[PDB]
Amino acid sequence: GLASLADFPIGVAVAASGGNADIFTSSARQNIVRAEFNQITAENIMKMSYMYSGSNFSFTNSDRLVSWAAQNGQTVHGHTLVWHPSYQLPNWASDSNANFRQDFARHIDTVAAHFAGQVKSWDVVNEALFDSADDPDGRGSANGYRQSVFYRQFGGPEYIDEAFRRARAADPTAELYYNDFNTEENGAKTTALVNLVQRLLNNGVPIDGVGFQMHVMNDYPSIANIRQAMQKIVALSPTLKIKITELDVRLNNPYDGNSSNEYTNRNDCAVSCAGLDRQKARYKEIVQAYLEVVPPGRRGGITVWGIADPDSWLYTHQNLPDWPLLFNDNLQPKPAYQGVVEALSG
Ligand SMILES: [Ca+2]
Repeated sequence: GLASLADFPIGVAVAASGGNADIFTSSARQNIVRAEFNQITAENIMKMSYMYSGSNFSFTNSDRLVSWAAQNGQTVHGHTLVWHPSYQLPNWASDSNANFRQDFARHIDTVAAHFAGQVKSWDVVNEALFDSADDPDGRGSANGYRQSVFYRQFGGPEYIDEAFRRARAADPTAELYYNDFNTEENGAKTTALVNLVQRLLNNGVPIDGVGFQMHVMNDYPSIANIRQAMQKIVALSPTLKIKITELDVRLNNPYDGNSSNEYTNRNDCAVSCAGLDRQKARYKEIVQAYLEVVPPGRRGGITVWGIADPDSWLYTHQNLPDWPLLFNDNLQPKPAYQGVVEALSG
Protein backbone atom coordinates (compact mmCIF):
# COMPACT_ATOMS: atom_id res chain seq x y z
CA GLY A 1 0.00 0.00 0.00
CA LEU A 2 0.75 3.65 0.23
CA ALA A 3 3.21 3.42 3.08
CA SER A 4 5.46 1.03 1.10
CA LEU A 5 5.95 3.81 -1.47
CA ALA A 6 7.66 6.25 0.91
CA ASP A 7 10.47 6.32 3.47
CA PHE A 8 8.67 8.79 5.73
CA PRO A 9 5.42 8.16 7.64
CA ILE A 10 2.17 7.79 5.65
CA GLY A 11 -0.54 8.12 8.28
CA VAL A 12 -4.24 8.36 8.93
CA ALA A 13 -6.46 9.80 11.64
CA VAL A 14 -8.56 7.15 13.35
CA ALA A 15 -11.80 7.36 15.32
CA ALA A 16 -12.31 5.58 18.64
CA SER A 17 -15.55 6.99 20.08
CA GLY A 18 -18.21 4.54 18.78
CA GLY A 19 -20.11 4.92 15.59
CA ASN A 20 -19.27 3.41 12.27
CA ALA A 21 -15.73 4.80 12.06
CA ASP A 22 -14.48 3.49 15.39
CA ILE A 23 -11.29 1.57 14.62
CA PHE A 24 -11.74 -0.94 17.45
CA THR A 25 -15.05 -2.19 16.03
CA SER A 26 -14.59 -1.78 12.27
CA SER A 27 -12.51 -4.66 10.87
CA ALA A 28 -12.78 -3.13 7.36
CA ARG A 29 -11.08 0.01 8.60
CA GLN A 30 -8.53 -1.99 10.58
CA ASN A 31 -7.66 -3.86 7.39
CA ILE A 32 -7.18 -0.66 5.40
CA VAL A 33 -4.94 0.83 8.10
CA ARG A 34 -2.74 -2.29 8.18
CA ALA A 35 -2.56 -2.41 4.37
CA GLU A 36 -1.97 1.24 3.54
CA PHE A 37 -0.63 3.26 6.44
CA ASN A 38 2.25 3.06 8.95
CA GLN A 39 1.22 5.75 11.35
CA ILE A 40 -1.97 6.81 13.09
CA THR A 41 -3.12 9.99 14.75
CA ALA A 42 -6.03 9.85 17.17
CA GLU A 43 -8.75 11.94 15.59
CA ASN A 44 -10.13 12.82 19.06
CA ILE A 45 -9.12 10.68 22.00
CA MET A 46 -5.68 12.19 22.65
CA LYS A 47 -6.99 15.71 23.03
CA MET A 48 -6.37 17.38 26.39
CA SER A 49 -9.39 16.56 28.50
CA TYR A 50 -9.37 12.95 27.33
CA MET A 51 -6.29 12.52 29.57
CA TYR A 52 -8.49 12.86 32.68
CA SER A 53 -11.32 11.08 34.40
CA GLY A 54 -12.65 13.63 36.89
CA SER A 55 -9.67 15.44 38.37
CA ASN A 56 -7.33 12.46 37.98
CA PHE A 57 -5.25 11.48 34.96
CA SER A 58 -6.66 8.51 33.07
CA PHE A 59 -4.82 6.95 30.14
CA THR A 60 -6.93 3.86 29.74
CA ASN A 61 -8.58 4.56 26.39
CA SER A 62 -5.56 6.23 24.81
CA ASP A 63 -3.25 3.45 25.99
CA ARG A 64 -5.55 0.98 24.22
CA LEU A 65 -5.20 2.84 20.96
CA VAL A 66 -1.41 3.30 21.28
CA SER A 67 -1.06 -0.43 22.03
CA TRP A 68 -3.28 -1.29 19.03
CA ALA A 69 -0.96 0.77 16.86
CA ALA A 70 2.17 -1.01 18.15
CA GLN A 71 0.50 -4.38 17.42
CA ASN A 72 -0.63 -3.45 13.91
CA GLY A 73 2.40 -1.85 12.25
CA GLN A 74 1.71 1.76 13.13
CA THR A 75 3.73 4.45 14.85
CA VAL A 76 1.71 7.20 16.58
CA HIS A 77 1.62 10.94 16.21
CA GLY A 78 0.19 12.46 19.37
CA HIS A 79 -2.54 15.03 18.87
CA THR A 80 -2.23 17.14 21.04
CA LEU A 81 -0.59 18.46 24.24
CA VAL A 82 -1.84 22.10 24.25
CA TRP A 83 -4.86 23.40 22.34
CA HIS A 84 -7.44 26.10 23.06
CA PRO A 85 -10.90 24.75 22.13
CA SER A 86 -13.07 24.64 25.23
CA TYR A 87 -14.65 21.27 24.20
CA GLN A 88 -11.36 19.61 25.05
CA LEU A 89 -9.88 21.91 27.75
CA PRO A 90 -9.19 20.27 31.07
CA ASN A 91 -11.08 21.95 33.90
CA TRP A 92 -7.79 23.36 35.27
CA ALA A 93 -7.40 25.32 32.04
CA SER A 94 -9.42 28.31 33.20
CA ASP A 95 -8.82 31.93 34.13
CA SER A 96 -10.58 31.09 37.38
CA ASN A 97 -7.74 28.74 38.43
CA ALA A 98 -4.99 30.26 40.62
CA ASN A 99 -2.96 27.05 40.03
CA PHE A 100 -2.98 27.37 36.23
CA ARG A 101 0.73 27.55 35.49
CA GLN A 102 1.43 24.53 37.72
CA ASP A 103 -1.42 22.49 36.36
CA PHE A 104 -0.16 23.36 32.81
CA ALA A 105 3.28 22.08 33.79
CA ARG A 106 1.83 18.93 35.33
CA HIS A 107 -0.18 18.30 32.18
CA ILE A 108 2.72 18.38 29.74
CA ASP A 109 5.15 16.63 32.11
CA THR A 110 2.72 13.81 32.88
CA VAL A 111 1.33 13.17 29.46
CA ALA A 112 4.62 13.41 27.51
CA ALA A 113 6.36 11.18 30.07
CA HIS A 114 3.51 8.69 30.04
CA PHE A 115 3.77 8.04 26.33
CA ALA A 116 7.56 8.10 26.11
CA GLY A 117 8.79 5.37 23.76
CA GLN A 118 5.27 4.72 22.50
CA VAL A 119 4.53 7.91 20.61
CA LYS A 120 6.98 9.04 17.92
CA SER A 121 6.03 12.63 17.59
CA TRP A 122 3.71 15.22 19.11
CA ASP A 123 1.66 18.26 18.13
CA VAL A 124 3.02 20.07 21.16
CA VAL A 125 1.10 23.24 20.54
CA ASN A 126 -1.72 23.36 18.03
CA GLU A 127 -3.33 26.46 16.52
CA ALA A 128 -1.61 29.23 18.49
CA LEU A 129 -2.20 31.74 15.63
CA PHE A 130 -5.24 34.05 15.43
CA ASP A 131 -7.85 33.30 12.78
CA SER A 132 -11.06 35.28 12.26
CA ALA A 133 -12.90 32.17 10.97
CA ASP A 134 -12.05 30.86 14.32
CA ASP A 135 -12.85 33.49 16.91
CA PRO A 136 -16.27 32.69 18.35
CA ASP A 137 -15.72 34.92 21.42
CA GLY A 138 -14.59 37.94 19.39
CA ARG A 139 -11.27 38.33 21.16
CA GLY A 140 -9.29 39.48 18.16
CA SER A 141 -5.64 39.25 17.34
CA ALA A 142 -2.72 39.92 19.64
CA ASN A 143 -0.18 40.69 16.88
CA GLY A 144 -1.22 37.49 15.14
CA TYR A 145 -1.47 35.22 18.20
CA ARG A 146 -4.69 33.68 19.46
CA GLN A 147 -5.60 35.02 22.87
CA SER A 148 -6.42 31.52 24.20
CA VAL A 149 -6.57 30.71 27.89
CA PHE A 150 -2.89 29.72 27.74
CA TYR A 151 -1.94 33.06 26.15
CA ARG A 152 -4.10 35.02 28.63
CA GLN A 153 -2.74 33.26 31.68
CA PHE A 154 0.94 33.49 30.68
CA GLY A 155 0.38 37.09 29.60
CA GLY A 156 1.80 36.31 26.16
CA PRO A 157 3.27 33.59 23.92
CA GLU A 158 5.73 32.26 26.49
CA TYR A 159 3.46 29.26 27.05
CA ILE A 160 4.61 27.96 23.68
CA ASP A 161 8.24 28.02 24.69
CA GLU A 162 7.44 26.32 27.97
CA ALA A 163 5.36 23.60 26.39
CA PHE A 164 8.15 22.67 24.06
CA ARG A 165 10.86 22.64 26.70
CA ARG A 166 8.72 20.59 29.07
CA ALA A 167 7.85 18.08 26.37
CA ARG A 168 11.49 17.77 25.41
CA ALA A 169 12.49 17.23 29.02
CA ALA A 170 9.76 14.62 29.62
CA ASP A 171 10.42 12.65 26.43
CA PRO A 172 13.72 13.53 24.76
CA THR A 173 13.10 10.94 22.02
CA ALA A 174 9.91 12.39 20.54
CA GLU A 175 9.81 14.71 17.51
CA LEU A 176 8.12 17.92 18.67
CA TYR A 177 5.87 19.84 16.19
CA TYR A 178 3.96 23.22 16.17
CA ASN A 179 0.71 22.66 14.21
CA ASP A 180 -1.85 24.97 12.56
CA PHE A 181 -4.35 25.46 9.75
CA ASN A 182 -4.73 28.07 6.97
CA THR A 183 -0.97 28.65 7.01
CA GLU A 184 -0.74 27.09 3.55
CA GLU A 185 -2.73 30.02 2.12
CA ASN A 186 0.41 32.21 2.02
CA GLY A 187 -1.43 35.22 3.40
CA ALA A 188 -1.62 36.90 6.82
CA LYS A 189 -1.63 33.70 8.84
CA THR A 190 1.48 32.41 7.06
CA THR A 191 3.21 35.67 8.06
CA ALA A 192 2.09 35.21 11.64
CA LEU A 193 3.47 31.64 11.46
CA VAL A 194 6.85 33.02 10.37
CA ASN A 195 6.78 35.42 13.30
CA LEU A 196 5.83 32.69 15.76
CA VAL A 197 8.47 30.24 14.58
CA GLN A 198 11.21 32.77 14.28
CA ARG A 199 10.57 33.85 17.84
CA LEU A 200 10.86 30.28 19.08
CA LEU A 201 14.14 29.85 17.16
CA ASN A 202 15.48 33.13 18.58
CA ASN A 203 14.61 31.91 22.10
CA GLY A 204 16.42 28.55 21.64
CA VAL A 205 13.15 26.62 22.07
CA PRO A 206 13.33 22.92 21.27
CA ILE A 207 10.88 22.91 18.37
CA ASP A 208 11.71 20.17 15.87
CA GLY A 209 9.27 20.97 13.11
CA VAL A 210 6.09 22.60 11.81
CA GLY A 211 2.80 20.91 10.95
CA PHE A 212 0.57 22.08 8.18
CA GLN A 213 -2.85 20.62 8.60
CA MET A 214 -3.65 21.17 4.92
CA HIS A 215 -7.43 21.35 5.05
CA VAL A 216 -7.68 22.49 1.46
CA MET A 217 -10.27 22.76 -1.32
CA ASN A 218 -9.86 21.35 -4.81
CA ASP A 219 -8.85 24.73 -6.30
CA TYR A 220 -8.12 26.98 -3.27
CA PRO A 221 -5.58 27.89 -2.15
CA SER A 222 -3.44 27.82 -5.31
CA ILE A 223 -0.66 25.25 -5.39
CA ALA A 224 1.84 28.09 -5.95
CA ASN A 225 0.73 29.64 -2.67
CA ILE A 226 0.83 26.30 -0.87
CA ARG A 227 4.33 25.71 -2.24
CA GLN A 228 5.56 29.17 -1.25
CA ALA A 229 4.09 29.00 2.24
CA MET A 230 6.02 25.78 2.88
CA GLN A 231 9.13 27.27 1.33
CA LYS A 232 8.95 30.19 3.75
CA ILE A 233 9.03 27.87 6.74
CA VAL A 234 11.68 25.55 5.36
CA ALA A 235 13.89 28.67 4.93
CA LEU A 236 13.76 29.54 8.63
CA SER A 237 16.12 26.76 9.65
CA PRO A 238 18.46 24.15 8.22
CA THR A 239 16.95 21.32 10.30
CA LEU A 240 13.30 22.24 10.92
CA LYS A 241 11.04 19.43 9.70
CA ILE A 242 7.74 19.76 7.85
CA LYS A 243 4.84 17.28 8.33
CA ILE A 244 1.45 17.37 6.60
CA THR A 245 -0.79 16.40 9.52
CA GLU A 246 -4.49 16.54 8.54
CA LEU A 247 -4.79 16.49 4.77
CA ASP A 248 -8.21 16.39 3.20
CA VAL A 249 -9.64 17.93 0.01
CA ARG A 250 -13.08 19.50 -0.45
CA LEU A 251 -14.62 19.41 -3.91
CA ASN A 252 -16.98 22.22 -3.05
CA ASN A 253 -15.84 25.77 -2.38
CA PRO A 254 -18.48 28.00 -0.75
CA TYR A 255 -15.92 30.82 -0.35
CA ASP A 256 -15.05 31.51 -3.97
CA GLY A 257 -17.85 34.03 -4.60
CA ASN A 258 -19.55 31.64 -7.00
CA SER A 259 -22.43 29.60 -5.65
CA SER A 260 -23.15 28.06 -9.05
CA ASN A 261 -20.25 25.67 -9.06
CA GLU A 262 -21.23 23.44 -6.16
CA TYR A 263 -22.14 19.80 -6.21
CA THR A 264 -25.33 20.07 -4.16
CA ASN A 265 -26.46 16.45 -4.07
CA ARG A 266 -24.84 13.44 -2.42
CA ASN A 267 -25.45 11.40 -5.60
CA ASP A 268 -23.33 13.90 -7.65
CA CYS A 269 -19.94 12.37 -6.89
CA ALA A 270 -21.16 8.93 -5.87
CA VAL A 271 -19.69 7.33 -8.99
CA SER A 272 -17.89 9.85 -11.19
CA CYS A 273 -17.70 13.61 -11.54
CA ALA A 274 -15.22 16.20 -12.72
CA GLY A 275 -14.69 16.83 -9.00
CA LEU A 276 -13.23 13.44 -8.13
CA ASP A 277 -10.92 13.66 -11.11
CA ARG A 278 -9.71 17.09 -9.99
CA GLN A 279 -9.34 15.66 -6.48
CA LYS A 280 -6.92 13.09 -7.84
CA ALA A 281 -4.83 15.85 -9.41
CA ARG A 282 -5.12 17.88 -6.22
CA TYR A 283 -3.80 15.15 -3.91
CA LYS A 284 -1.12 14.42 -6.49
CA GLU A 285 0.08 18.10 -6.79
CA ILE A 286 0.18 18.58 -3.03
CA VAL A 287 2.21 15.43 -2.39
CA GLN A 288 4.41 16.69 -5.27
CA ALA A 289 4.83 20.17 -3.74
CA TYR A 290 5.76 18.67 -0.36
CA LEU A 291 8.43 16.42 -1.95
CA GLU A 292 9.78 19.28 -4.05
CA VAL A 293 10.08 21.83 -1.23
CA VAL A 294 10.86 19.69 1.83
CA PRO A 295 14.28 18.06 1.71
CA PRO A 296 14.24 14.13 2.42
CA GLY A 297 15.80 14.54 5.87
CA ARG A 298 13.30 16.85 6.89
CA ARG A 299 10.08 15.10 5.85
CA GLY A 300 8.17 14.10 8.95
CA GLY A 301 5.26 12.54 7.19
CA ILE A 302 1.98 12.92 5.36
CA THR A 303 -1.28 12.04 7.10
CA VAL A 304 -4.83 12.14 5.75
CA TRP A 305 -7.59 13.12 8.13
CA GLY A 306 -9.65 9.90 8.17
CA ILE A 307 -10.08 6.67 6.29
CA ALA A 308 -13.37 6.90 4.38
CA ASP A 309 -15.52 9.81 3.28
CA PRO A 310 -18.46 9.37 5.72
CA ASP A 311 -15.93 9.40 8.57
CA SER A 312 -14.72 12.92 7.64
CA TRP A 313 -15.48 15.98 9.71
CA LEU A 314 -16.08 17.57 6.25
CA TYR A 315 -18.47 14.88 4.91
CA THR A 316 -21.00 17.62 5.37
CA HIS A 317 -20.00 21.27 5.72
CA GLN A 318 -21.95 24.48 5.27
CA ASN A 319 -24.92 22.16 4.81
CA LEU A 320 -23.38 20.75 1.68
CA PRO A 321 -22.07 17.30 0.96
CA ASP A 322 -18.42 16.55 0.35
CA TRP A 323 -16.14 13.58 -0.40
CA PRO A 324 -12.79 14.60 1.10
CA LEU A 325 -10.73 11.45 1.62
CA LEU A 326 -9.02 8.53 -0.22
CA PHE A 327 -11.72 5.88 0.27
CA ASN A 328 -15.40 6.14 -0.46
CA ASP A 329 -18.46 5.21 1.55
CA ASN A 330 -18.08 1.56 0.51
CA LEU A 331 -14.42 1.73 1.54
CA GLN A 332 -13.17 1.51 -2.04
CA PRO A 333 -10.15 3.54 -3.14
CA LYS A 334 -11.00 6.68 -5.08
CA PRO A 335 -9.08 8.50 -7.83
CA ALA A 336 -7.63 10.48 -4.91
CA TYR A 337 -5.86 7.34 -3.77
CA GLN A 338 -4.26 6.94 -7.20
CA GLY A 339 -3.10 10.56 -7.15
CA VAL A 340 -1.14 9.83 -3.98
CA VAL A 341 0.29 6.62 -5.49
CA GLU A 342 1.47 8.51 -8.57
CA ALA A 343 3.08 11.30 -6.54
CA LEU A 344 4.87 8.97 -4.12
CA SER A 345 6.30 6.89 -6.91
CA GLY A 346 7.43 9.82 -9.05
CA1 LIG B 1 -18.46 27.94 -5.01
